[PDB]
Amino acid sequence: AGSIPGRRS
Amino acid sequence: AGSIPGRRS
Amino acid sequence: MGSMERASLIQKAKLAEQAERYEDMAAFMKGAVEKGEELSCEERNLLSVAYKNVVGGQRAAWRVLSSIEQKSNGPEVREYREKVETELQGVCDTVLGLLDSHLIKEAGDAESRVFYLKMKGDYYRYLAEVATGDDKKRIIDSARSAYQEAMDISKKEMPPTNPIRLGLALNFSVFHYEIANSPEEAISLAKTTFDEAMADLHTLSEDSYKDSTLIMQLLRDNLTLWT
Amino acid sequence: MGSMERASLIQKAKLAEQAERYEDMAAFMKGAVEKGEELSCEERNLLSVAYKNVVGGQRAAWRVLSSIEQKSNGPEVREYREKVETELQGVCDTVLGLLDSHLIKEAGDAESRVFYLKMKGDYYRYLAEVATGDDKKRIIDSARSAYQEAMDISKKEMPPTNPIRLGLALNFSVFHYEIANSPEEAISLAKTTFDEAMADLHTLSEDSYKDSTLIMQLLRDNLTLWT
Ligand SMILES: *Cc1ccc(S(=O)(=O)N2CCOc3ccc(F)cc32)cc1
Ligand SMILES: *Cc1ccc(S(=O)(=O)N2CCOc3ccc(F)cc32)cc1
Ligand SMILES: [Cl-]
Ligand SMILES: [Cl-]
Ligand SMILES: [Mg+2]
Ligand SMILES: [Mg+2]
Repeated sequence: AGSIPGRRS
Repeated sequence: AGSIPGRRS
Repeated sequence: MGSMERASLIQKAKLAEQAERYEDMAAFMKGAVEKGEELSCEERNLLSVAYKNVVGGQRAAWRVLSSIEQKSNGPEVREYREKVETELQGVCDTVLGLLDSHLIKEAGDAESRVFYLKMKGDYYRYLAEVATGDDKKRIIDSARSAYQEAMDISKKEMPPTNPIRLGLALNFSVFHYEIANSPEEAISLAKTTFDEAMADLHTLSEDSYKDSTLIMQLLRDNLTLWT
Repeated sequence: MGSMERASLIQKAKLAEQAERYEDMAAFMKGAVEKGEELSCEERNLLSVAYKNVVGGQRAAWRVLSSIEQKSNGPEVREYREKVETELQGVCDTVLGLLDSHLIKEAGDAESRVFYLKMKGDYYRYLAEVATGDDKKRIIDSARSAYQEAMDISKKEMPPTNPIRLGLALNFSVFHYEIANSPEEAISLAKTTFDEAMADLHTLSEDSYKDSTLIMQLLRDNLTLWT
């Protein structure tokens, strides 16, 4: 599914 | 303001 | 792209658009133009979409950097704005070079010739957005001249609802407002274009009506912002 | 970038992020790493953001093209998918090369070493997404090994709410589900991570709580999709 984004947004 | 887009969308 | 078939370049430009790979798209379409044959309606649109998206991203980045630079006033912000600016100018020069060698001179039908002269006006306009001083003057005049020739042909050869004629008027009106310091000319052009198109909608099919009214709404959106 | 100061490269990477120029960002951060000094926390984040955005765009384009190719089954779709795939592999190889020369070997603190080993797992995972056959096997194992070393350090040296530990667990769980064909391992890891973080939230400040709960929600979103 989703992995960690580059920034909190 | 806005110019013409590349596609109708 | 000299070793790739024209038809393969066109096919890959369409794939690149679907994949949102606009730099690739533009490179494929540059290769297609350089084959030396005229472009069909659909191929002209692929060329324009590709470069409009590439230069549109550069313009947005240049505006971010230009804003930071103006607020700041080390060399880094200016150096990086200059780097983006040089890249943008290079893309505009490339497009103008394709139009000059030899798309415009071979374009005899009103639809093709107006399309290319509108592009020429647009890429000189993008150069004018980043130009200063006297360079600005000759660049601004080059945009004006291209748009004016396109307008003259469009008014003689196309109905007032034709989408190319409408988009040309829209962009020339933006030129007047944002580049030429002529907001009244911009408003006048947008109003007269809108009204003349309105009066011709009765002649159109449902699908043509949808196209013409879409661009009329863009003219109206600008008029609402400017008035 | 050898002639630009380290501090100027870092400054320009920050400007590039603001301008959404991620290829530039990545080039500036590659130049900064190649100066040979260790990276601070903030600098590690700039490196990761830059390359995650570049490779993220390549992955999205590869998936569009791979879908078109599978539906089709001339050479153009396969050729263009291959071109995008080679570019993607080249970016992953570049990042892995920075980690191997010499970011990981100089990283002694748990925060830095876990961060870089998580990156190593991620870029081998991106290589595994496009790999076939036996190449796939050794690439998959390389991702697994990097994530496992990062997990072992994180569990010994970081609290269960630490955002790097949480993001590592999130990404390793995605590896299990999407790459390793181990959905039960993926679900187990995400659940145990979420629950152990929940039990440690009471120790955190308001700002740390916000960070930890944000990543816990990402774990929960995956669990909801997978169950
Ligand atoms: C300059 C220009 C104007 C119009 C066209 S189009 O008719 O092919 N087209 C594509 C571009 O965006 C559009 C918006 C609305 C519309 F009705 C048609 C278009 C192409 C170039
Ligand atoms: C791999 C990784 C995990 C966490 C961070 S961070 O703490 O610096 N950060 C930035 C990345 O996205 C985030 C989402 C949510 C959050 F709370 C923090 C972060 C960096 C790298
Ligand atoms: Cl001709
Ligand atoms: Cl060290
Ligand atoms: Mg041929
Ligand atoms: Mg120095």
